[PDB]
Amino acid sequence: GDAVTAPMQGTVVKVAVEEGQEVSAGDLVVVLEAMKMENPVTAHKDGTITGLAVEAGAAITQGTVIAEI
Amino acid sequence: HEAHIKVLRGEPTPEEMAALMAVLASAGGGPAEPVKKERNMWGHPVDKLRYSVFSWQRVTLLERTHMRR
Amino acid sequence: TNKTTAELLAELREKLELAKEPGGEKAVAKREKKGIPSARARINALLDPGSFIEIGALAKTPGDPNALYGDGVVTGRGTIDGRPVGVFSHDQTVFQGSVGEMFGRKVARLMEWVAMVGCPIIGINDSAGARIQDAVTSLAWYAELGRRHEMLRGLVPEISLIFGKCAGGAVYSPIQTDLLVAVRDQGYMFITGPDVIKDVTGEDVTFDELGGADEQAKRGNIHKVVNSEAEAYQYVRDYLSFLPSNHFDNPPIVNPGMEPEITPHDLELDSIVPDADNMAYDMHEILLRIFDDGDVFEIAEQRGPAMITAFARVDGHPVGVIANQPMVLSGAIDNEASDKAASF
Amino acid sequence: RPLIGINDGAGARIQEGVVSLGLYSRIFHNNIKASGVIPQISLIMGAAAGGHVYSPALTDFVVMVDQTSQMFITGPDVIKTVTGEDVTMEELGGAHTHMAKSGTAHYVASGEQDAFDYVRDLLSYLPPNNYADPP
Amino acid sequence: LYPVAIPEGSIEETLTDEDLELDTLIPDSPNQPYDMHEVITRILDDDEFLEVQAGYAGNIVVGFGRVEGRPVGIVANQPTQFAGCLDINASEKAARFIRTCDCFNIPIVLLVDVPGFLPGTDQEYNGIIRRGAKLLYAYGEATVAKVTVITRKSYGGAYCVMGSKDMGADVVVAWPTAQIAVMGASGAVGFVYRQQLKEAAKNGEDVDALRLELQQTYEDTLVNPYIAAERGYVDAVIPPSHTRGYVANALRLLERKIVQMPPKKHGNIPL
Amino acid sequence: IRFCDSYNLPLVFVVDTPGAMPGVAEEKGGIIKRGGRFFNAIVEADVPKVTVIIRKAYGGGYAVMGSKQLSADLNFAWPTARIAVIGAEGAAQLLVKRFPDPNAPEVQKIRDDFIEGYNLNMATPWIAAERGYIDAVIQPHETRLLLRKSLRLLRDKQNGPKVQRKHGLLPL
Ligand SMILES: CCC/C=C/C=C/C/C=C/CCCCCCCCCC(=O)SCCNC(=O)CCNC(=O)[C@H](O)C(C)(C)COP(=O)(O)OP(=O)(O)OC[C@H]1O[C@@H](n2cnc3c(N)ncnc32)[C@H](O)[C@@H]1OP(=O)(O)O
Ligand SMILES: CCC(=O)SCCNC(=O)CCNC(=O)[C@H](O)C(C)(C)COP(=O)(O)OP(=O)(O)OC[C@H]1O[C@@H](n2cnc3c(N)ncnc32)[C@H](O)[C@@H]1OP(=O)(O)O
Ligand SMILES: *C(=O)CCCC[C@@H]1SC[C@@H]2NC(=O)N[C@@H]21
Repeated sequence: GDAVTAPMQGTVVKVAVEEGQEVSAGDLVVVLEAMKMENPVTAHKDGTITGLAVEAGAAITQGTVIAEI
Repeated sequence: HEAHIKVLRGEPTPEEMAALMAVLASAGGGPAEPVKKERNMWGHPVDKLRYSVFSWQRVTLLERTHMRR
Repeated sequence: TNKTTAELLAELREKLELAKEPGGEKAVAKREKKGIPSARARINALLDPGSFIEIGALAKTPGDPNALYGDGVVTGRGTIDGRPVGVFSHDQTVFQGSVGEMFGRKVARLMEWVAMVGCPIIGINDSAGARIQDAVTSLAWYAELGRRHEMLRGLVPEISLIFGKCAGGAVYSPIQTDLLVAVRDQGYMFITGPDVIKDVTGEDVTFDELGGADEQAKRGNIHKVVNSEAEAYQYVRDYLSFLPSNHFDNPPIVNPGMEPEITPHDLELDSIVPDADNMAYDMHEILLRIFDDGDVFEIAEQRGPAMITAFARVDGHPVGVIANQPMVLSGAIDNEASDKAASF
Repeated sequence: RPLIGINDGAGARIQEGVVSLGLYSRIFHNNIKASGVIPQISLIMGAAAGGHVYSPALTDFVVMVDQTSQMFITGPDVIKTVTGEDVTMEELGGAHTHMAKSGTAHYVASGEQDAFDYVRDLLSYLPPNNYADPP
Repeated sequence: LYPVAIPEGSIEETLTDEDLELDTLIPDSPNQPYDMHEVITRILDDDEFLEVQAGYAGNIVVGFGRVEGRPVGIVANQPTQFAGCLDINASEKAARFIRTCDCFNIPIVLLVDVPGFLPGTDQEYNGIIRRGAKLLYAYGEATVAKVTVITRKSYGGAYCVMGSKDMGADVVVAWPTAQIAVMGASGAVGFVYRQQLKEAAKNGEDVDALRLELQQTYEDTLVNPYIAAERGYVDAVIPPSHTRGYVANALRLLERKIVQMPPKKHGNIPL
Repeated sequence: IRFCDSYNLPLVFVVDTPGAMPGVAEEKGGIIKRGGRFFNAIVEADVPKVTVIIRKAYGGGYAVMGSKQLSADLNFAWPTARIAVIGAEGAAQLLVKRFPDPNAPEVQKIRDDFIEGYNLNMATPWIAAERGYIDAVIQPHETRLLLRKSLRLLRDKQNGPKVQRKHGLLPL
């Protein structure tokens, strides 16, 4: 759907996007440190980064919306 | 050279002997005709198994099961 | 705190080059003073150039700080004349080549490999005594190795090269194999050495009289005796050139269809047998003429020499030839001629 | 002949190296070879953790004890660390959980003698192997 | 088969630059993931990989390719998805793929980079015990050629599941970056030194720095391929670029495997 | 052993041997190939194989007399068993080959101290038991009923995996 969502509970160590940025499918959107892996989370479709809902350093819970696209 | 019944303690009278033997003879339940049963290998389990083309069990299980008599 | 992928790969390359000479210079010195080649150099000389893939080069005796890589044997796979073979080679620089736990497990893994792939196995044996610091482990692993011949006997061709004093328990694995080739004055094979014979039974006996290559060939424990390791390698290549890779597959067909007409060499046979029945002659003068060429490859020449057991080819297909030798003992079938023919 | 395993152990012995993982691999491989050849029954009579769970899973019948026994791959402390979920070891791996939810247990005995009675009843229907005639 | 112009010489003599690209592929930090397709497409011929079921259980990649013209089934952990942990769905995906290959004599190659099974109560309640054992059964039953390449992590029960040697992997090779251990050093030190971490806690010492020191000592001692190579559970530790040569050799030799399993009508795989 | 295997008789081994007999006459007599045939027959046989070790089981004697390594099914030892590569006197002589001045007074002392230590610590049941090379150490009186229980268990033994083929070759 119209949501990039956190696949697991983790600590945001990077947000790779800006509000209003155009992103292609497969673009990196965030990095979550979880399970001792800096997991990339990527845009599942072409779109525009809107409603971005992360900032660096925060722990975020599984299923949290990270951005709309 | 047969194994006989033995009475180890006391002596019964002939009447008590007859009653003892008569009830034990009645307790002698069974087929009334114990003989080697008819062989019928149709659908025997050993035919159902998968044997590798080179499996030694083709000798020591399958064949011996069929040929043993 | 954490080494980079480049540093880890450089460590690997250094560790592999160390594991190519686990004994270090202190054992290299004694090996080269004895003038014998290394266990890997022997494999490299036997196999086709660069074909060798080594299995378990970094194995070590478990839990022992003293352990050295390889545990005393080099094991792996390659090709001879482009055909797969398994090979193992004892390495007397590590624990004298004594049979340890990981030695056993490595050779057992190789035997299971060649039994699964269905290809010949060559064992280059030169020492495999009990490991003095843990001899009852060697006792267990001699038997664990002996058992896995159950997978190989009559399924894949087995070869033993006897390049040293094969003594004690070390004899009972080679003697299961199909072909033993020994190097003269270098290969020896015996259960109980001269010293233990002397002090248990009083007899005097030299290594040659006890179990030298020529003696064990005449006794029929060795199938070939050669003057050098290179001759042993070539004899193995020739032997394998008459055989399939396993019980199931076909042998190679070499030079089929030659000489389809009656030749002068055929017509020479009409007069080869001498006129008088008391005469004798070398049977090779017949054998060299009745098969496709002179490639009559003889096996166990010295055992029961009244009998010839050889490979030959007919229309390019290999055959086993059993022939009497009137040149020796009038061709009577002695004890060893009988058992030689039965085995072949 | 049938094989009964009574399982009760904290997984691999951590001070021993990967050798424990080699032996676990060989145990699983034998349960797979025997699978469909002989009746394999697993009793679970304590906390089976980590490697100790896949062998029962590969056997034919798993019998558990109501609240004395548990099975789980990953312990509660690791689940808490990764996912935040507080769970008791009984709620995570209890016999009631593996009966009602996971479907891994075949019987939940009230006690160890009841478990043995169920294992004897089970064996009473099965042949000793896939080619013997049944009783 | 396709006929292929196979080069001649040793493996190290016959390396392509596309092979040398493997030597630098693994990131220097063990927290960094990489796309396993970067390995798969380099070991397969022509980069040509037919991925099967690509959109499901992305933590494991499975599919077909060719090595020197011989078809192979790749199964490979995917570090970018759930850190490569095995879960229920990946286990069923890989079990069905491995059994489909073994039915049709297609050999299988595992590329292993798994930290363990995915934690969570919902995995237990959905039956990870019952359903992960499907991948154990499928791999142990498979009698086609099975080659394992270990590329970083292979831990715990997931080491057993991802084609360990005693599960009958015919060739197991490990890259220098492999990490084979019972469990992560953070937990292992928290177990094997829980004694000394009591003594230090009673002494009021900097137990956090002591944990870091013990964890470093454990990682430097044991979290490497060499302990498994020493046990002979890894047949060789190899430069990553040798991977294609070792696979091609194994799959050429094991084209017929003379192996068998005890007679049965069929097995009893967990369902 | 080959005859018993052909007619499916279970095999019971009752070991008490120092192994192969040393001597040049025995070497010339073929002891390597004859022993290799004995080793071949024990591994080839498919019948149930049970072993009881009494007293000495040294070296090739241990191996060939139905060791577990050579495919024996169940292995028992009486507490008198002595399992080793070589007997104490042979190990002592192998040590006295070094500093070999057997006329000396002290060497005949350290010999006996070594033999005492070797017969207490090495040539015993206990290393084979703790390593699991033998399955039980038993009171001697148990043997008859233990053999009944064992061969009843093994009654249906199927040997495998084995690859069927024309035949297995043997030293000849
Ligand atoms: C359907 C198809 C089915 C078919 C399937 C069928 C197939 C299945 C088949 C199945 C087959 C079953 C296989 C079962 C295997 C047999 C069981 C094995 C166990 C034994 O049965 S038993 C082990 C072996 N073991 C001893 O006995 C110790 C007692 N022993 C002896 O019985 C002898 O005597 C002898 C010869 C062995 C000992 O020989 P030596 O004493 O080792 O030799 P040496 O002293 O001359 O030289 C070396 C020593 O001296 C030092 N040394 C001298 N010179 C130099 C120098 N120049 N430079 C450096 N160091 C030197 C050095 O340190 C070293 O030390 P160390 O003494 O080796 O530790
Ligand atoms: C396949 C690889 C794997 O699965 S790695 C498995 C790692 N497992 C653990 O870390 C278990 C730690 N907690 C546990 O004790 C066990 O999980 C369970 C089943 C809960 C038992 O708990 P409980 O009955 O309270 O025992 P406890 O914690 O008091 O420990 C008692 C003694 O057991 C020992 N123990 C336990 N597990 C292991 C193990 N895996 N390796 C080595 N030792 C182990 C403890 O060290 C302790 O020893 P001691 O009695 O304190 O001397
Ligand atoms: C790290 O801080 C310890 C917790 C993470 C443990 C990882 S998660 C994925 C693997 N599965 C498991 O049980 N432990 C491993």
